Amino acid sequence: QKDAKSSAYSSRFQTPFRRRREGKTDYYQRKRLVTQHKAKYNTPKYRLVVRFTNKDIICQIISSTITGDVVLAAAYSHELPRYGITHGLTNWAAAYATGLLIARRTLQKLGLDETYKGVEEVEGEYELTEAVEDGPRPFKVFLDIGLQRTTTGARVFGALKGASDGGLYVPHSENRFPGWDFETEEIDPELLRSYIFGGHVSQYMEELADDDEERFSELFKGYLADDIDADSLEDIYTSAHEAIRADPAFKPTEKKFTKEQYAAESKKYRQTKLSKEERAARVAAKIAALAGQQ
Amino acid sequence: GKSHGYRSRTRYMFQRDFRKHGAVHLSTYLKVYKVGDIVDIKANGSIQKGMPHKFYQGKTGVVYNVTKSSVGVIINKMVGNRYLEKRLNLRVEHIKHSKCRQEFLERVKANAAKRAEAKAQGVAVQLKRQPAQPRESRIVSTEGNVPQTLAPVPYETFI
Amino acid sequence: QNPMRDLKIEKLVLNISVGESGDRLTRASKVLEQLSGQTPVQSKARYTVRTFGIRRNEKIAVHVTVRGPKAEEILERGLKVKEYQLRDRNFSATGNFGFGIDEHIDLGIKYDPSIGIFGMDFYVVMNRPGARVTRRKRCKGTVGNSHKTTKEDTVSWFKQKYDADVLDK
Amino acid sequence: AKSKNHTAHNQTRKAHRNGIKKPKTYKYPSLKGVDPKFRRNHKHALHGTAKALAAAKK
Amino acid sequence: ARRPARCYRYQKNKPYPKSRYNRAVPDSKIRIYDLGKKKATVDEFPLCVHLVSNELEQLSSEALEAARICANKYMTTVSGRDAFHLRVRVHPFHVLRINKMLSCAGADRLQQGMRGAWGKPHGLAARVDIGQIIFSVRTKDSNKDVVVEGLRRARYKFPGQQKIILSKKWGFTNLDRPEYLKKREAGEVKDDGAFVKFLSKKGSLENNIREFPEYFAA
RNA sequence: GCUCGUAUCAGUUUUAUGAGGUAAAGCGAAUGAUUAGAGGUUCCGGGGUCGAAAUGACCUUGACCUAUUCUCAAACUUUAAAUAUGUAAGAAGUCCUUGUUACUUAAUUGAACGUGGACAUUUGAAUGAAGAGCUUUUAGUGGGCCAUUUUUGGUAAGCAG
RNA sequence: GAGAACAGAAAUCUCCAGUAGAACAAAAGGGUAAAAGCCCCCUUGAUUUUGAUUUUCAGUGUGAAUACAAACCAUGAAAGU
RNA sequence: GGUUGCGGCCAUAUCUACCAGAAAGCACCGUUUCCCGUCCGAUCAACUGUAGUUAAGCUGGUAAGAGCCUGACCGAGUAGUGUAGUGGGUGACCAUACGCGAAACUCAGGUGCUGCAAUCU
RNA sequence: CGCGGGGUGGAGCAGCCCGGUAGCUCGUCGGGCUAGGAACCCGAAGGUCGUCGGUUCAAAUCCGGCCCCCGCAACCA
Repeated sequence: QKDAKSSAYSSRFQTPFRRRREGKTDYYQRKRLVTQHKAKYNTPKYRLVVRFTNKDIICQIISSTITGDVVLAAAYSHELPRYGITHGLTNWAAAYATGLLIARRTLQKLGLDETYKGVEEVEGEYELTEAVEDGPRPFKVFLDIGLQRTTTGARVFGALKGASDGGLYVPHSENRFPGWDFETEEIDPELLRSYIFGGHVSQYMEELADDDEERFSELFKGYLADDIDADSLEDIYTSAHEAIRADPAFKPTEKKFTKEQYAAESKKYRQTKLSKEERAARVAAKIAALAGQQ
Repeated sequence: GKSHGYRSRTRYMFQRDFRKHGAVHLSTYLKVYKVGDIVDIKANGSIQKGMPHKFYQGKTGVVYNVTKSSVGVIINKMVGNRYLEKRLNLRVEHIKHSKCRQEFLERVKANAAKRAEAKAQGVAVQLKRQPAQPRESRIVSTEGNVPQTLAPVPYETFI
Repeated sequence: QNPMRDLKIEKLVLNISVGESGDRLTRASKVLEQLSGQTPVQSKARYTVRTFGIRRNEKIAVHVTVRGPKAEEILERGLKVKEYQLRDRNFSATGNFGFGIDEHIDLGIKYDPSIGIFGMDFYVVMNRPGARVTRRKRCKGTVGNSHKTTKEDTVSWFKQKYDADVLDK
Repeated sequence: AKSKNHTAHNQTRKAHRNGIKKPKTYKYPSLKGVDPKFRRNHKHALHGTAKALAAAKK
Repeated sequence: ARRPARCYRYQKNKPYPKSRYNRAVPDSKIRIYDLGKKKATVDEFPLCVHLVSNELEQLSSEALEAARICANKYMTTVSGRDAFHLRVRVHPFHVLRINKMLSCAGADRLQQGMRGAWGKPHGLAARVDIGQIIFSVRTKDSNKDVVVEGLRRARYKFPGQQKIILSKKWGFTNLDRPEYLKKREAGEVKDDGAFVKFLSKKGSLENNIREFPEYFAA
């Protein structure tokens, strides 16, 4: 009885929004994220969109118009190898680094870089970008998590912490960070700092080397191949931090080709729609063959 | 007894639409309203806060006040033998811009452009609008169009 | 082709639907917990009927779900009491199957006079890799027809594995 | 002794005797009902622009 | 004892069906709307004769049942039960009301007059329009006179004016006689239980092949 | 009477732009009614062979699946008029480096109000305007009734609404 | 709909279909699907001050409601509410 | 042109059934020390991107496909309707005059378009 | 003619209100030692509920379509 979908059912069906059908955007949350105070007439509302694919992180600073969203700046985790992070390009430390990169990129673009210099010596403590006296207020963004699950110790809040320490004023509480304890409502600065600097992966490396060598050879094989040690990954994460705060300018790639060449090849492969004349030809051939019994 | 509540006899007026129920798309929130804008009022049945009364459904007014999630609209309501000023505090879900003035602004821009071209050359702009004039003389031919004579048809049952 | 669409057990659910609540359900939960190595969850009545002696929200039943090698072990130890003799009636149209057994002591649990004898209903939910598509949060989808489990492939898999046999009718 | 209950007969004619002339519009409509934060700033800004205009043409 | 039909002849009120708000109305006096060889194939009864209304009025269920009985009786008497198919094509859905009161000397002692005079259901009527068919009889062309005479007999039970029109269609179809003939010597028509199924130039070709094979295997 | 003097107008059209759920229509479109007719096992009814064994298997009345266009709805509806109805058709208008602000903005970003600057003899559809606008004060009235059209109760009424 | 001991029309469990045909204190009508339904976590904004506004309207009152202002709070990561 | 993140309009986008998908991307996928959440690492959380696969998702193509959208002198100037007569008809109702004017039906065509950013033989 | 009671074994009353559906009185034969009887209660049959759609809590009593006086109905003319 599964296939009882009458023409009346298909006629009275109201299809959801396209992004709701695709299961990509939550419009209930988007309305409250995007609806600006009307007496703040056209001043845009900025979202720090954070998305986590497999083996990649996407951080964007996005404003909204009627014709569609507009991107201010974008920072992908796959670009972090240029700054000095190649492994774990989706873990918590990489989320923090990508958030730091997007905040620095946005401040470089807006000219608010020297003022609101950010937190260069992070300690895993709770702190917001304090506005300077008689000076421009910090660039304010609101975290957009999409459908991801808000839970303590999540990499969305990792990217949040990275951007806030980079210099963006993004309002947040500290109870979603790693190090926050439920029984005692306090934040562990050292646990948060270790999660910032890759301690939660170095510790796993140590334990896995101690107990199960096969797992260490299987996963962390890139770490072994590059001869990266648990004591040195903290150094590489902080070196990436300083590199990002040095040159966040976003040099793009070369594409190795032209849009025209990509278009020509992909179009040549892709299946082409049948013309209406050949559609009628196929129908009439079916009449002539199947009905005629040859 | 009789019942005259706030939403009395609004059964179909505030009905959402056919296959247009559910959430409200975000352009209605991205639209901005300034004091002096002319706005049509059409209540959204889905949103029950800042709802206009059924009198103001389909009425066009002028913004006088902009707040966090609302606009204040001036409307001239006919009461007795005169018009009274009414000030509605409506939400942008029920508010929408009016094209009645926008056509006029397009025409005034075109009039200014023609005025400038006249100040340049003097070619009888004829800015003023005019009603449809009676049709002028034309010559219709029969070449390939010989008239077809028609006659009334006889009555037949058809049933 | 069949790169990774080979059948696997998504989960195995053991339920005992006691008539009432109280000590009987407590001991049914105890035996289910002992058999599944984990705490089970108790299910209350959806509505009230006087004939069955149930009220709304009255904790009618206890059920537990297991996954992996433990699910396989419990399934085979419950098939032993069936002597590996199931029926195409027991196999479902959506590719899952199940069978009910009584006298749970046959699974290898010693009798205790307080606990008594309890019957359960094994139900195995069969699937192949890719059900995360229909079970995840973001970008939900429905599995394709080729990837969909079926009665025929499930009975074939069940008579291939465990070298078992499905009854004619 | 029942009587007539209601009618709108003759009401429109009575209204139109000296009736439905449109409302008298004014330049500078009243600011009543406007956001008081905006009204505060408008008071301050009008004070400032009056001072500036006096300084420009004293 | 029921009220004379002159009191309910005309369509004075809005349609007042039995519904969630009436919920207690009498049963219609006419319950059977198909008579004769109602199972006959469309090819069997090519001729159709209509008794159609020429007035905007209300036809009682009582009158509908009486006229149906009369016409059916005449056709079965003269030409036989399996010689025709009669279809009553108006269903009495409008409910008539009555303000009932005692009718005796000193009746003003319980009447209350026109106060609270809303009526209660006491009948059913079919609301017919100008040119709306009341009766439709399909039969062979040999039975034309029998059928028109039976409809003429049925006309006496109805108020107002009615006309007997020989339809240009084939039986109870909406196809003219020669157009249906052409469509039938082609392969477009198909025999259903009693009506005719049509073949269209739309839909899935596999289903079109599965049905109507004579058109395609030509 | 007052302030003015042909407009700080109009029981009208036009043009542009809204709103509506009535008339109609529809029901092989939702809901609720509603008349007929194909095949399937009697687990998902009853009436019967191949009886001391099912679901090898078939006929009737009926129940559900289909594909069906018989008829409908003041308190049903996808669609949807006509007539009525809101707004606009300028000088209090259109456009410009923004001067002020304790509002707002990441931000001389906006918001509002402004100075200054470019624009009449065609100042931006039609028709009329028989002066326009504005007060003050007070009479009588506050039983109504009839006609066309829409319409409710009632068999109806020179009935009631 | 298919399936699983007792278990059947109705008990618990599992998949599929499912535009809401459910539910939302009550009448009815509107409205609502990653919610306005169900479940869980936290909570008291059902708070203070005095105005403006809509409906009935005489543009009186009463009742109800609407959008802010200035506070003080709740919730949430936050936008917000 | 492909893909993704964020979207605008919200079916030309939906639904059913079959096919194809290079690259990259997306994805499925592997693991359980930590943060975290469950009867159940199934979801959710974390880690690896390593062990593998385009099977599925996703994208596209196909279908005298259902639905949807657009158009028509298609139906139809029909139904209805404003205005008029000391028009017809016992009446029910109807015709005409000056205007406005459908819905169903039939046929035809179509089956997402597009913005910001990144990225790919 | 006023929503007022059911058309329940041959007759008059339960059961209608909580779900495997013959509950009291008449007759036919036994019960039972009787000496016949009179009487006693125990069993067999006797109601398939005036009757159409059911939405199946197996509905036809707790959905709906037609006759019967009653717990009684006036008001001043």
